Amino acid sequence: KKSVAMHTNYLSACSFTNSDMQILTASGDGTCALWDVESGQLLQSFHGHGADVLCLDLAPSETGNTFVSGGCDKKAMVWDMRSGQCVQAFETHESDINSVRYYAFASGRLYDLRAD
Amino acid sequence: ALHVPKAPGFAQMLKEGAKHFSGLEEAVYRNIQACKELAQTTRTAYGPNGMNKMVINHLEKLFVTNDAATILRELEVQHPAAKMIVMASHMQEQEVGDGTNFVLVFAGALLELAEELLRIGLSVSEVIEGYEIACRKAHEILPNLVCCSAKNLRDIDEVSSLLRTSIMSKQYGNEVFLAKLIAQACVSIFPDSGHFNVDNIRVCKILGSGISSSSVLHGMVFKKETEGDVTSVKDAKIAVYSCPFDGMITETKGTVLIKTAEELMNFSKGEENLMDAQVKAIADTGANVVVTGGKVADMALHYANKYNIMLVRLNSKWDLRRLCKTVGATALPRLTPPVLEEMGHCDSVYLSEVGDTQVVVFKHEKEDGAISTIVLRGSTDNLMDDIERAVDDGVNTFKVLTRDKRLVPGGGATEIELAKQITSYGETCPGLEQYAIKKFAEAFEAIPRALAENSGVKANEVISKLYAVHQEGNKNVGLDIEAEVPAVKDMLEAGILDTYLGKYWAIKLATNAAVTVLRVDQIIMAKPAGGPKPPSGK
Amino acid sequence: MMPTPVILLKEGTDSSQGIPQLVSNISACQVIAEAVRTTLGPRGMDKLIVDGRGKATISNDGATILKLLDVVHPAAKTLVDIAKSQDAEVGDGTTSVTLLAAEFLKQVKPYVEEGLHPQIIIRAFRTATQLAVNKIKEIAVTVKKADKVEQRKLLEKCAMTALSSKLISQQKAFFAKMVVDAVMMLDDLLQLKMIGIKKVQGGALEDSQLVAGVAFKKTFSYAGFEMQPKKYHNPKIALLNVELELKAEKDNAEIRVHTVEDYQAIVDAEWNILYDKLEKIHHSGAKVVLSKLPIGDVATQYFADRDMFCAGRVPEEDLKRTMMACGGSIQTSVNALSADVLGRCQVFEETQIGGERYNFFTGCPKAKTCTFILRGGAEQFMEETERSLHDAIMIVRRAIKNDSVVAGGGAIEMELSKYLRDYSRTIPGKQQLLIGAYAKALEIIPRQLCDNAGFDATNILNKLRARHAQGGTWYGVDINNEDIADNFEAFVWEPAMVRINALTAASEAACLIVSVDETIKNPRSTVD
Ligand SMILES: Nc1ncnc2c1ncn2[C@@H]1O[C@H](COP(=O)(O)OP(=O)(O)O)[C@@H](O)[C@H]1O
Ligand SMILES: Nc1ncnc2c1ncn2[C@@H]1O[C@H](COP(=O)(O)OP(=O)(O)O)[C@@H](O)[C@H]1O
Ligand SMILES: [Mg+2]
Ligand SMILES: [Mg+2]
Repeated sequence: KKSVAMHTNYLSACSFTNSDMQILTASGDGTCALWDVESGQLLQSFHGHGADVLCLDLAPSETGNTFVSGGCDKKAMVWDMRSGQCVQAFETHESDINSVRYYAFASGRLYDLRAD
Repeated sequence: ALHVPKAPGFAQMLKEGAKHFSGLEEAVYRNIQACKELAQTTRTAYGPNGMNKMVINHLEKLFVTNDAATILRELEVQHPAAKMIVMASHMQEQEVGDGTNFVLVFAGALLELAEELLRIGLSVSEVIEGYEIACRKAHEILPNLVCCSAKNLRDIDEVSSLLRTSIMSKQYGNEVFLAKLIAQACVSIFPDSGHFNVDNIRVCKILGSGISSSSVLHGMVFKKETEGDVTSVKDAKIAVYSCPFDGMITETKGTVLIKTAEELMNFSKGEENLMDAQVKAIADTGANVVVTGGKVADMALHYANKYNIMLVRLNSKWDLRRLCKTVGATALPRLTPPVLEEMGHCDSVYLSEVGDTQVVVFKHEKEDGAISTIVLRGSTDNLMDDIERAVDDGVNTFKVLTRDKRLVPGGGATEIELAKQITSYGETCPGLEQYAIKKFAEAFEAIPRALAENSGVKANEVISKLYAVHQEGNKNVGLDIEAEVPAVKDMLEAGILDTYLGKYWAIKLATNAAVTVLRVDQIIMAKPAGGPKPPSGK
Repeated sequence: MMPTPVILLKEGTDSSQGIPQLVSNISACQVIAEAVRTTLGPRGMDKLIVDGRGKATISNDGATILKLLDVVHPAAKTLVDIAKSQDAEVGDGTTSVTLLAAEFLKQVKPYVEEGLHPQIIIRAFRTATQLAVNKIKEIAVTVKKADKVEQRKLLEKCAMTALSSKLISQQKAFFAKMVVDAVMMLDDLLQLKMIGIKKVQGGALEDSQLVAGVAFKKTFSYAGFEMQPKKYHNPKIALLNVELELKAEKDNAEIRVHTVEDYQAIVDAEWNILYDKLEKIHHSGAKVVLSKLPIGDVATQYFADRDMFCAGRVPEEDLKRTMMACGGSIQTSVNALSADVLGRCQVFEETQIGGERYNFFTGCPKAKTCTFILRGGAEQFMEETERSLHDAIMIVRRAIKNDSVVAGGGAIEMELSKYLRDYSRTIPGKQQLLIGAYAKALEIIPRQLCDNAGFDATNILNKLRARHAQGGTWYGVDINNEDIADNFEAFVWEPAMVRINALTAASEAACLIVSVDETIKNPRSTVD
């Protein structure tokens, strides 16, 4: 097992990426983190989203480059590995999104990426 | 010296929640009291002048009815002797269909008089043997009391007259209309073959127009809507399928394996072409109506709409089988076009709206067919349910008449004559069993007494007049409920008659239940468990 | 009683028997009637009911008010049931049924209290109801001329009478004209689903319109939609049930290739499949494309490039109404898009109605459907306007089925009461009191009209009785002039079947309630 345990705060969700090479983690401070299983280095930490993240979803058709994160900011915001930026965000949710399902993705309100 | 300890032996060995009742006073009298109380609860609904009862079960479901079996079913009866009595009533309902209240009243009277006999000094075994002897004598007498017979069943007027009495106890105000309806429905059924099936009579309940607007339909009525665009067919050629209206798939696992671009571009087009070919092959046989038991695919629906085919989807397989019986078709297992023998024909299939509900009607025109449907109107769901129970009683009476055609006078005439002759027989029998025989005879008085009490007259005067008239030699004289004072009249002219089988089975079952209750001497009840129903009942 | 160490029924079983329980049942029916009593007449008032979730319902409809009331009394549920029955079979008079049934029960409560046998009361009710129904059928005014103008006038008057008790009574003539026009364009079954009811917030009642065609809200446009033209002058409409998307060919489909050439061929094949569907739709000649299944952004841009209009995820009923208006056919496959299966409307346009975008299909000459667009200041306002229009539509449909009318305002019931009293004065006498009680109970509706209007009910009832006795059939309450008038000449018309069903249902409910002598309530299971 990886059992890395490099984390100052607790882990709301530790979602293993679809690519069998790296893991995606989000701490209790609302910042997501990407770790390489082989090397162990933290590739990049995602700022913003001040309240703690609560769900992590990678892209379903492999494509280990984009993911969506939601937490207590009542936000549904999408990232990108190749730039480390919030490429897309949503505002419909208003209460501490618990779990998110990737279809577009349904979170608890079905969002569509092609039309925002 | 301030406490009474439990006696050594069985009293101490009993479990914490168990109960033990032993001996006459502790067991037999308590059982008789419970059965008498149950009979008292169900008594007031007896006869045409019986009063409806609103019974609410544990699921807050209303039941307004004067049917004894339904009332007992919806009652949470807990006393086990009353449980035997209820089981006897339900067995009577299953075997015949009418006479449950008679079973209750007779069992209660028998147990009351058995308690009296036990008090005066007789033993339980002597009472039991006297009751059995009197039951045998009553069964011997009963055939001699038959007044008339059905003598025909394909007619409408006299069948309605026969069925009037059965559905006169319930819906006393308007029984001629219901008698005509049920007679028509039953005469449509019951072909040249002597076998009559109760399930071939269907009841459809549509709300809104009052029960006077109810009708009988030679066909089947479904509260559904057409899947396609066609909503009316005049010369239906229904083809029934038990499979979903879609291209069948492999039962193991389906995986469309694509290896070239041409296969990818042609797969969906070929599947659609196959669907179109199958639908057109079905239509080419002339089948303008298709009934399926599964889901309907979008492409199949489109191609059916293209060829003007009426689609009906029936979820229940019982409904599918009943429709196959009604129209005369065979439920094909695959989506192949039907051969000429497997294609059913109905003279009219169309979509209609009765009141509010949308219905699909498979309507014949001949005064025949395998299945007939009675559409029931009304202003309340409970009222329509009560009318449905009355229709069920009438259909069961017709089935009994098909089984045995003999009839006996009603309104207590048969009961009074039986009581008189059983008393006459018991007056000649020596020994201690004469008391039990006489009490068994007297127990028959509870039927005319209940009828008089419900009608609102003095029961004793009616019973005395009935004895006087029967002593004069009139065996067909019973209570006249169309009077404000105690009066009697001949019931053969009035047409108030009861089936011989109903009386026979009711007497037999009531006597059996009474003697079975009397046989119990000790009761050992376990602690009432809190389990969520036995696993047998799911 | 006695403890009876082992008991018969389960503990907690509550039973009530005898005269007191019947009196309590009558009182419960009176309580139910009181809750809808003030909603009857042109001077009737609305009731507001709030559920547990906090949503408020405002309605003048008796059936709706009774349904929102959560009645648990076994005898009182019968009044709600007969109100639902009247709503289902007729659609109007759901207050009259409850008032009549409760008044019957109240009138016979005294006779119950001296111990009269309930069967006698039931028989008297049955006889009185049969006589009243026969009298209604006999004296109902019908016109056997088949005049289209006269039929339209009769339908409009019936709709106005059915509408002159709601909040839209100020625009009752205008709404009745809409309702008659909408109903007359249904083909043969007068299906309710073929009349669209769209509620758009904002605007006055006079801003509400009836569309001789079909209209529906814009449905989640994709990117590139705003480049599509929003008005056509002779469009051909393609009604489809097709998902125009780049997606997997099938759920169980799986592609296995071992060469990059085959990879590119597969990608181009998917693109070519989508473009073939789009090209077939385009070459069909259609300009407006509607689909029940989603239409993707690629298809939206493709149609925008061709100056075409697309709208996916259209509701099924809206597609059916578009079929019945334009005259096409919904196609699950685009392989055969002939001119037969293409809809046609004179003008298609997208406009803004109160901060919402709506698509319009007007100019249809052979339309078999309609679309009501209702305007109001609140959602409950539009909901109650829809309820009133539903009442009017049901009344107009029933009038189309049979144009047998009787004067309103209680005139018909005063005539029935006079006839029933005249009949009761010529019978032995035990039934005479009950039939007279039935006739007196028939007077509740005009008295309730007077009470709601602030009248003096006694004087108006006396004048009505005298006028009916001395000659005159259609004399009822004149709400505006504080007096009575010939309501037939005042065009206060109702279909005869409305009163027939009301009397039948009320009598059946009263007989069922009276016939019950014992009520048994089993202990609740799984209280949780
Ligand atoms: N018109 C009538 N006049 C007098 N007695 C009648 C009449 N119709 C039916 N009965 C009597 O009512 C009894 C039927 O009671 P019912 O309520 O049907 O109980 P069950 O369903 O247990 O037979 C029959 O025994 C019959 O003698
Ligand atoms: N213009 C009018 N003048 C007098 N009475 C009217 C008028 N319009 C309707 N009514 C009366 O209102 C009664 C029905 O009230 P309403 O609330 O419209 O329907 P519902 O019976 O469904 O509540 C009818 O009995 C009718 O006689
Ligand atoms: Mg019976
Ligand atoms: Mg009205």
